Amino acid sequence: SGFRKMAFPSGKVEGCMVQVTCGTTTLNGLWLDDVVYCPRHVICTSEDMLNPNYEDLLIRKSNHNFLVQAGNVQLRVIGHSMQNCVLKLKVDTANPKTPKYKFVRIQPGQTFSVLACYNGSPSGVYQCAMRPNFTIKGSFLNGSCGSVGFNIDYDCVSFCYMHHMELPTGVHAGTDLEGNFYGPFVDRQTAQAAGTDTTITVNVLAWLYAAVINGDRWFLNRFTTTLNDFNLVAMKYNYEPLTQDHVDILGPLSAQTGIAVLDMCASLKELLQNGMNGRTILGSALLEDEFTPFDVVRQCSGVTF
Amino acid sequence: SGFRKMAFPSGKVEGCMVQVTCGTTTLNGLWLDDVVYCPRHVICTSEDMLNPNYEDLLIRKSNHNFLVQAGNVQLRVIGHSMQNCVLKLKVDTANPKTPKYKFVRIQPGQTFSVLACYNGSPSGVYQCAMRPNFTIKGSFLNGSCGSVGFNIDYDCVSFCYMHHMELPTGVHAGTDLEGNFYGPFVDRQTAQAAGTDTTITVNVLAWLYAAVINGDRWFLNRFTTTLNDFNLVAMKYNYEPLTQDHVDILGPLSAQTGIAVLDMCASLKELLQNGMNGRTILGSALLEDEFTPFDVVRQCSGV
Ligand SMILES: *[C@@](O)(CO)[C@H](C[C@@H]1CCNC1=O)NC(=O)[C@H](CC(C)C)NC(=O)c1cc2c(OC)cccc2[nH]1
Ligand SMILES: *[C@@](O)(CO)[C@H](C[C@@H]1CCNC1=O)NC(=O)[C@H](CC(C)C)NC(=O)c1cc2c(OC)cccc2[nH]1
Repeated sequence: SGFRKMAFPSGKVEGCMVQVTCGTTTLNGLWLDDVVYCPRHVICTSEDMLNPNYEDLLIRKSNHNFLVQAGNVQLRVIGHSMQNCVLKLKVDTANPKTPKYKFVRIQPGQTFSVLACYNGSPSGVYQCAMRPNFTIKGSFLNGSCGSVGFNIDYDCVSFCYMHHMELPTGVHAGTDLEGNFYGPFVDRQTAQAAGTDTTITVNVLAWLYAAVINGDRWFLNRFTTTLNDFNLVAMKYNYEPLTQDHVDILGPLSAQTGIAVLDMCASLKELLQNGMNGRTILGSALLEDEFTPFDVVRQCSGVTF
Repeated sequence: SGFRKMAFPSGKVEGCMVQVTCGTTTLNGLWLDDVVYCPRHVICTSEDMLNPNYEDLLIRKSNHNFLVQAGNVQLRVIGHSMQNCVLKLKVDTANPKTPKYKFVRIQPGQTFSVLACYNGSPSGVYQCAMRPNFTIKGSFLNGSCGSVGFNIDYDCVSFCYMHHMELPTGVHAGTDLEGNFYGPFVDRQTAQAAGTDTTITVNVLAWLYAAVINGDRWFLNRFTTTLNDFNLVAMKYNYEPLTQDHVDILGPLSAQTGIAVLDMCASLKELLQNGMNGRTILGSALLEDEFTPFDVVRQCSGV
């Protein structure tokens, strides 16, 4: 028993982290097969990052201008190309520790493990959830760019995040492994503000299913609702609307408890309108929204990779 | 910026996790050099676990009674010994992934990373704290025994915990790598209660400093308190006493924020007496006590 924020075992990703340096600018890169992926602003000087023209700045660079190191061992760069905001550097060595992997673009509310790295050395791992405003409430210091977020199913690692930016509010923004930013942010040295955030409804519902599984079910009422009616009410409380995919991924938890998805939506709707009334759920008076239905099943069922 | 429950990278430990089976009892083992460490109750049947005379059950076991599997390869046990509640299985093959390691016993209030495993396969990693009553609030299911907790310094893994049991209240208990339990627990199949838990005061203060470093200051106040007057109120709320060593350890966080430790103590006193209302600190509605001063320093230095 017990419910904690659980990250994936990071060994498969640790063996792929390297350091990329251009001049004095250094950050982290991801070494898969014979290609190293990293943020493209590594080619920028400190003054360049204010208003960079990555097309013009990359024209002046050659393969021999890139320092890629696995620890202290240099990997000779034999080719370079740019894809959106990520740099792809071909190296002369195929990473023997390359795991079965895939590049995926996650949705808001989806969670992933972040392997915080500095100078190509992994330092920590923790769970993050993509907020509806396309930010993540992470923990990043100087030199953390290049750090990746990932999910692991069976023996396959699904990379979904590469770190780029810290907003003035202390939250963080990045791209997928194809260089496309999550949200409307750009890789420039400017103060960028994110939209107003909302609560991840599908994850709150998953957290309620988790409580029911553990015998905590006072909040179950005899009401039901339509998906459209619930979505309209939920937005009034700064809650995200549910998609068809959200209803589907809640299927297993619904079948395990015998509580239909729309019935639990009606239960959640009551909690939003009348409040919690001095009671708690799973020991907390706050509704938790950073546990996905998979996170609840994976933790309540001990799945392995 | 930002502050999160952060664990060490588990790669160095993943390369040491194996599966140990004896009869129909299966759990996790830790493979270091040519030795496999696992909880000794693996030699017990379901009926043996009720009242096990481990010295008796062990002498009746043979090397071939232990099935050790490392991935898809079976390791041959060429020797077996017992150190307290930890079984030591000597194998004929040395683990090539064995990192630089040490076995240490953690103190209450200290944190460590847990690599939860099932059937010898790593499943998840998270950070725990050794509660003053020598329990931990983890996430363990059936088959989690054998899972270890650890810290990493440079390239050295310091193993400090191996999981054994879950109390009726939902918290968990285990031993160090020498087989000695943390707390007054025994590896028998009985419902066991822990001592009254207290709050790790030095950790709460460090976490309040992390909140100030990240822009949370609503709980601060202009008042100050003496160390003894703070401890009087703290003990009243089942908080652990704050020593001068704790005050010294919080020094770096005090210098970075410019808030004296005894000033933060006055803030915590007000929080304990008045509560938090509906407000939150670092997204939490409760006072967090599982972050050590060094945990805060590592994440908020230079911010
Ligand atoms: C990477 O390590 C850079 O390689 C670094 C990561 C942040 C540093 C501190 N914590 C982090 O997560 N990223 C940056 O410094 C980026 C560089 C961009 C992508 C070119 N810049 C920011 O994150 C940034 C710039 C500014 C700013 O300007 C002016 C004003 C306010 C906030 C801000 N954040
Ligand atoms: C191991 O996986 C067993 O190898 C298991 C880990 C717990 C299982 C559930 N969640 C866990 O962390 N440990 C146990 O099952 C141990 C067995 C040995 C002999 C210590 N037992 C318990 O944890 C346990 C037994 C009892 C009990 O009896 C009667 C009554 C109430 C609680 C309880 N916990």
